[PDB]
Amino acid sequence: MMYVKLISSDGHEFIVKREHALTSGTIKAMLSNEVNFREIPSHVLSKVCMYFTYKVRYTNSSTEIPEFPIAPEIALELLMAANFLDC
Amino acid sequence: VLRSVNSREPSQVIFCNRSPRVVLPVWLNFDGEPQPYPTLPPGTGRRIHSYRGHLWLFRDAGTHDGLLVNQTELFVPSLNVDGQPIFANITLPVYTLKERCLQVVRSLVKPENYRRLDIVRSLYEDLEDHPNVQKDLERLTQ
Amino acid sequence: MDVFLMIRRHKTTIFTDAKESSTVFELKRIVEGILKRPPDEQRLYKDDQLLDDGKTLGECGFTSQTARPQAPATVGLAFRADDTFEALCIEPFSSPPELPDVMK
Ligand SMILES: Cc1ncsc1-c1ccc([C@H](C)NC(=O)[C@@H]2C[C@@H](O)CN2C(=O)[C@@H](NC(=O)C2(F)CC2)C(C)(C)C)cc1
Repeated sequence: MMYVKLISSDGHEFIVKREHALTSGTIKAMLSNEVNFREIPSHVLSKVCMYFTYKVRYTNSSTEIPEFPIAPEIALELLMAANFLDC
Repeated sequence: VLRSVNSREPSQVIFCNRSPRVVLPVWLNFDGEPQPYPTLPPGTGRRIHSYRGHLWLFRDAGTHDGLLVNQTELFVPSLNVDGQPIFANITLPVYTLKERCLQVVRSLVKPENYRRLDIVRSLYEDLEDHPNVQKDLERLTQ
Repeated sequence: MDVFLMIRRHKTTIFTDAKESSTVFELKRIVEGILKRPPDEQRLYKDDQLLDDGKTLGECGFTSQTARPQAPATVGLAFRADDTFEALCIEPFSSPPELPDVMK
């Protein structure tokens, strides 16, 4: 299993599957096995990684799709990170 | 262009809301105009009478966010085999992380306060671009 | 049945999935392939409780209901420095800013 490491702006190291991170076109460009995000804090990057798992699991599925939770305190920063990463 | 056909052939269907949203069914009449119908609470079902060749789409009754019916955008009632009515599974789609964030931000700040948020002006324009049935209908016509 | 986990130690977080019927040792083998540390040098925790190698993930409270893709369960990891193990330490994530007045 191939993994990549995404480092937040506060030093937190998130290790995710390679195909999970390749769904973001921006991350795919910075990979071509480590990517540093000078602007994305850990409480935002952890939610981004949770979306990768949520997306891969629930795309093309007849099972009932659950709502992706986003706390209001992180909504603005996550939106800016989602805009930058295009996912 | 994108309208229901006046077939006069009845078709029974069950609108089943498998989503945490209040579902607004939308029927496109014979002139292509969208006609709203009574809303569906989350987890509830409604056995309704429609016709073959009619066009249906479903959306969040509160924010007009797009929804999926039978894993697609448009639901067309077909022929009833052995008297068994058709099932219309209304589910949440896998929103992009960007759009999902816009939904949450839209539900928290008033559209007059979109400018008061500290974001890139491109994101401000994305926030005001509310999901509209008329907008998606032009896009659905390829 | 798949469970979705966050294996955390210090400032390291591993996003991965495993079977509810898989064992704690088999999860240690997953960590081994990622962090290059053998299972005899790792200790896995649910909250503050040590996990037994032979017990399944479902027996240790990791189920599909509690370990969802959008909200994965957290598994604490502790390594062994030479002879003795370290204490379980997990760096918390950064704190989000206060709610703006326009949002409140
Ligand atoms: C409670 C609830 N919650 C969610 S929906 C719901 C609900 C409520 C009432 C209904 C009624 C009984 N049914 C229809 O509106 C159908 C469905 C659609 O196909 C258009 N239609 C028509 O009858 C059209 N008439 C014809 O087609 C002809 F007779 C061939 C000329 C018009 C011009 C509109 C009268 C259906 C669902």
